[PDB]
Amino acid sequence: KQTGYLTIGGQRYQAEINDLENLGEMGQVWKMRFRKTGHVIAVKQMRRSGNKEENKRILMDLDVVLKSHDCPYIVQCFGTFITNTDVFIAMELMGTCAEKLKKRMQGPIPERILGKMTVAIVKALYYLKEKHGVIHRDVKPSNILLDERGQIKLCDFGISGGCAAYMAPERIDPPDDIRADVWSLGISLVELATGQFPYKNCKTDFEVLTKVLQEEPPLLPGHMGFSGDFQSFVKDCLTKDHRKRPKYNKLLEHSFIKRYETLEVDVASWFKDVMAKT
Ligand SMILES: *Cc1ccc(-c2[nH]nc3ccccc23)cc1O
Repeated sequence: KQTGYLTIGGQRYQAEINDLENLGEMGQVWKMRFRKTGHVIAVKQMRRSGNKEENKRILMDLDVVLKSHDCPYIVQCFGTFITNTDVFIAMELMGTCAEKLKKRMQGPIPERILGKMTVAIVKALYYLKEKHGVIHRDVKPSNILLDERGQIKLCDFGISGGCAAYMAPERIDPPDDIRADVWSLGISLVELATGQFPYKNCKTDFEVLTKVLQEEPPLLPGHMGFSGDFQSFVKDCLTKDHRKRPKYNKLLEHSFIKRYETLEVDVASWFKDVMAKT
């Protein structure tokens, strides 16, 4: 409920827009450096004359983000700057998203990294539903952020209350709710674990939808050395009948989640080695 201030790492700094140097573009997102400390941050510029639809989704994503300060698996907001013509939203800068990480990798992402990712994203979605009654509705690799510090976080929620390729069967053919995001996460995990989107050779959005309904769930291959727990977690996420798909409280008890809650995985070192191979 305050503006003109940046809170980074518990410390509050009085700030204006002029205290920030524009380091280039990444709705408009800028990479920017806070001159008072050297902190490099991401800054969204919501123009007052901008699109009402985009500005609505920006204000909606910010509203959820401001509520999520006590969740370590959601990208955080440092503060805002309100001028006569713009609103600048200061977000913590992450390294990349899982989609760009897949293309730069040009291959499968290891299971040990996807386990830490599954833990963070499931706890992020569980926090959203339980603490704020929020359903994400658009879980996909481009909304999973990772940084050099090893952190994995879910990012801005324009549609928090959808991409066709990750729609659950019950969103395509509604019987007439969080479990639909469980399906999207299962599809993202298969895509990131194989390096290939599961429903291949689709030229239209509708063709993707027919494959989600007409074909069996695209589970993990049994010849990549995937652990039995990982294959079990994916198969549960990809249960086509949503009435039997597990909710978040049951997924959080899964042995796949329990292993990577306590297992030391150096996501930071693996992340910097991948990005070094540009
Ligand atoms: C490729 C890439 C790089 C950075 C980010 C990112 N870092 N912090 C963010 C806050 C809000 C939205 C996006 C952010 C994303 C991304 O895809």
